[PDB]
Amino acid sequence: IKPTAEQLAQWEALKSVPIPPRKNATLDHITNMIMRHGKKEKAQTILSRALYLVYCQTRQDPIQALEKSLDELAPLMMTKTVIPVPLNKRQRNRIAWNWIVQSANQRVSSDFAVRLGEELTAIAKGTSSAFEKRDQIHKTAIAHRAYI
Amino acid sequence: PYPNLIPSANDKPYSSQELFLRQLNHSMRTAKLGATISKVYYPHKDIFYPPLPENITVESLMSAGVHLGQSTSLWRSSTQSYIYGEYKGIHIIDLNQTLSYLKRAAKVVEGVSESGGIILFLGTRQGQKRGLEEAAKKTHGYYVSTRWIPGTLTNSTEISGIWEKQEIDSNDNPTERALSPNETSKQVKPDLLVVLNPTENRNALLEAIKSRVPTIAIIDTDSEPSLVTYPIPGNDDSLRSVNFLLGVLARAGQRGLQNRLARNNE
Amino acid sequence: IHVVPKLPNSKALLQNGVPNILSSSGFKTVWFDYQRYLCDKLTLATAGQSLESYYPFHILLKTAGNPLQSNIFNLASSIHNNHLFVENILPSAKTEPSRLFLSKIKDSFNGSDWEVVKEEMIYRAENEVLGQGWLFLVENNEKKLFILTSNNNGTPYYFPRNQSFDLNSAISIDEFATLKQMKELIGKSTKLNGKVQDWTMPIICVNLWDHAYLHDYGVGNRSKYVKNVLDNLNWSVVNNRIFS
Amino acid sequence: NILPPGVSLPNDGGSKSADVAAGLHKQTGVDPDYITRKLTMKPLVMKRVSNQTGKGKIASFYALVVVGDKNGMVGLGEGKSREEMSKAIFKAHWDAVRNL
Amino acid sequence: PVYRLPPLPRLKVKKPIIRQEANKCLVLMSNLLQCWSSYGHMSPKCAGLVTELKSCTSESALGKSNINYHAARLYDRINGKPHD
Ligand SMILES: [Mg+2]
Repeated sequence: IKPTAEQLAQWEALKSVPIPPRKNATLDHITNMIMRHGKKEKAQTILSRALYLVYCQTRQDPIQALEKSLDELAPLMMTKTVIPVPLNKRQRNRIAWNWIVQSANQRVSSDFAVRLGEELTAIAKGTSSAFEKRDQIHKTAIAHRAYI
Repeated sequence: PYPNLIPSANDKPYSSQELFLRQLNHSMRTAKLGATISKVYYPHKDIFYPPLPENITVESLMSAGVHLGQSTSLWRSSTQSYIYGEYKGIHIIDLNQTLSYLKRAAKVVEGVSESGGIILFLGTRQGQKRGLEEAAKKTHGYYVSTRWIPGTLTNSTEISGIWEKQEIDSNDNPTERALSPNETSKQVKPDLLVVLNPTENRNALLEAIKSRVPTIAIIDTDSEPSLVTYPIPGNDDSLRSVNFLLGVLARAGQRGLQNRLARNNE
Repeated sequence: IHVVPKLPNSKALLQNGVPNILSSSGFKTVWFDYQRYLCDKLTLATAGQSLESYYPFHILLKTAGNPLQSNIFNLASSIHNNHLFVENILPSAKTEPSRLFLSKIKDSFNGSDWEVVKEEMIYRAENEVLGQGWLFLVENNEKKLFILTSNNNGTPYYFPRNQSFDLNSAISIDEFATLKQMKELIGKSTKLNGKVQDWTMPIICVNLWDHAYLHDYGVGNRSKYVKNVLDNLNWSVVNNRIFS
Repeated sequence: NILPPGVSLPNDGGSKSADVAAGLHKQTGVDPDYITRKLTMKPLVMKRVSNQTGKGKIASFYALVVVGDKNGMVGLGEGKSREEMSKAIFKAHWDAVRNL
Repeated sequence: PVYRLPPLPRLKVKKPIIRQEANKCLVLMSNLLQCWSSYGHMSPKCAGLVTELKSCTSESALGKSNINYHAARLYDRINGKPHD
């Protein structure tokens, strides 16, 4: 087969582009962490609703705010049995999300989506107690650096 | 000459294959212009243009490095009579004795080939396959260069019995006659075994001794002369010397074969 | 040991030399004396080295890219070129130019016929080659012929060593541009040796060295010698050198 | 009949001396007739030798025989067999023929 | 002086020691910990190093001796035993 004009033009135009991503890895991982009993859609609804409150109270991109929050809160390394060990992206995200979920559960709304969204809004404005947990973990790592 | 080649059009430049053929035509005609090279050693010739046994001099054997023996620290004292002396920490082989033994072994090979016997060229060092194969092909013989299976002679039924055999005329022409299973399963034993590295082929030498197969070998300073029927004192670790001696023996075998064919064609 | 190649009809060439170009004494100078001289010098230069095992053409192809053995290259080049020259003037192995060569000259030289091309080559040799040199008619990879001249001992095969420009005197700005593009072509190659591919081959070779003509034609009148060489070539060899 | 392409049943195909001669001619080129007719064998030593092993004791039969044509050729052969003494004698005869 | 061993059943190293290269992530972590030890945690000075770690461990947290073989292969040649 000899490709015609339109086919070759399409091939060139497309090969000049990268492939779109199937899913946002971080958001999918957070959703799966919210998931229980295989109810993916419930977790997606909860996460999207919380992010929607985050936007409505901050008026900035809430996906970016969530990643700023997870990146800043999550500890880079953690002491384990006592030696420090580094943490990759997923472990850091899991620890940060657990810290987020505790403070969210401490709130008053009967709906978990509202609690989570308001907690993420507070975090995006630099107001959270999980910073203290991160500081304590980092301090312990500094104290036990000698045993690397 | 060069089928399935599509020439190019005159308007367009040469193709890669057209350039290759053009340069080949240049090479076969004009690349060799300006001088003729003389008195220069070319390794391949040692395999393809070996000298006759009577034309060998001590100078030619020394040029091939046949005289260079093993280190004086690895001396096998049973090889005392073949040694001319020691020089630069190694023993020097007496090349007149080498010439005599080599002429005798070449006569043995020529006689065996002229009688229609089976000649086996065994050499298992790294780069010896080419010379072994060429010697076997020009002597209508056989060769081994990968590995000598122990029991190849004393246990021939369990090793070499499965491979096919062939009836041939006085002129080495296939007859294509059907062989009976008993004939196919008999031992076919070499009439002459020549070993290039007898130190690493003790199994073959012992099997030849047990099976009464006369054997030739290159006996270095550290090798046992009495383990072989027709020793050849010389260097066995240099490929040039080994190929020189092997080419001499192979040319003797080829001369014997040619004499046999000439007599059968008269 | 590089040895002077044996030539067909050597006894006749000793008796008279190449007819209508050289006398016997001149042919002795150009070939029997100069080729022996060059071969002996090459043997002295390359003995005890790898290059004793290679022919002069393979020597010069090997040695073209290394500055410090240019002398060897020079000898090799001459030892090749001289023989090429001799072969196009040998009496025989009258021979006629082939149809293919005439077609290529007609196509290569913008429709010009062979004889005016001969006169143009005479002009080129008179003009650019001041003193010792070589003249060639060469074909490139495009199946196009053209006229090349080398000063002293130069080779047609490798264009870095063509030695077609005499820098002892001035150079035209176009020649400088040609030199600069040539050096860029050399430098572009990724090979450590710096080698480049050149498929040029000599169809015709003429010896402008003083050994060829000085005894038979004097200090001047070299163009007379070139004309005599070109008129009475051995066309069998020239036709064979071309590929079809 | 349904015979395979080659049968090998000498009685149904549709002793020590003979087998020794055949195998020796097959393996070394010795003449069978000379072995069967001219050579004579007498067993010299016949014994049972045992080997201990973790599972149990293993018994084998050792035979040493001498063969000769009574005209200047003599050979000694030793044979081992875990199964039977007759096979040991067969192997000893084989070896003795090989050691003539 | 030269010492010559007897004809030995074997030539083998009991415990060949291999040069495993310390993981880049571990040393970067150590450097970060020393940075926060001296300048202080979340100090402006060495914060750049943190970025490197954030990349270096992003995909994964952490990101052979043939002496016995060659010795066994070559022993018969180099042992220098007497002939036989
Ligand atoms: Mg040796």
